[PDB]
Amino acid sequence: VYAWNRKRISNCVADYSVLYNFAPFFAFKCYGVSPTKLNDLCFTNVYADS
Amino acid sequence: PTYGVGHQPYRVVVLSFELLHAPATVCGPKKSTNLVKNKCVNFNFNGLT
Amino acid sequence: FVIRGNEVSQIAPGQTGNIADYNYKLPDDFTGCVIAWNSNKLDSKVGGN
Ligand SMILES: *[C@@H]1O[C@H](CO)[C@@H](O)[C@H](O)[C@H]1NC(C)=O
Repeated sequence: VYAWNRKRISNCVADYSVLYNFAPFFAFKCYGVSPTKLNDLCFTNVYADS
Repeated sequence: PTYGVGHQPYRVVVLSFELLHAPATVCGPKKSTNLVKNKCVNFNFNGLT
Repeated sequence: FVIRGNEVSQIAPGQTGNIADYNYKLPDDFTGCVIAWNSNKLDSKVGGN
């Protein structure tokens, strides 16, 4: 956590429905958006911290 | 059984409740009392207070 | 019914998803209760159910 990874994702078509198959997490916690509506609007940049 | 907490099966029961439009046929354990007319009283008619 | 733990939150009014779009869609004006409990001891089988 003191050396947290930060990967920039860009120039690709994002499908957020495969995250449930990728990870055993129970649910999202989305603040500015809704996790069901994430498959419609297009973003400029997205950063995955880990 | 080796799956995670998000891939484990869950049993779901959904209880959908109708309004009082029809006769209140499903009503909980409340004992009905005698009707009193022509007086300022509190009333509880089928959940309508 | 029986679902996965990922898609428990899809059983809600005004929500979209796999089972919420193709299996069981709740009216946005759903007046009722949803009771979901874990059944990893019963529904799961070793090697897959
Ligand atoms: C993750 O990567 C491994 C690598 O072989 C693969 O077997 C597995 O199916 C992938 N997905 C999950 C959810 O583990």
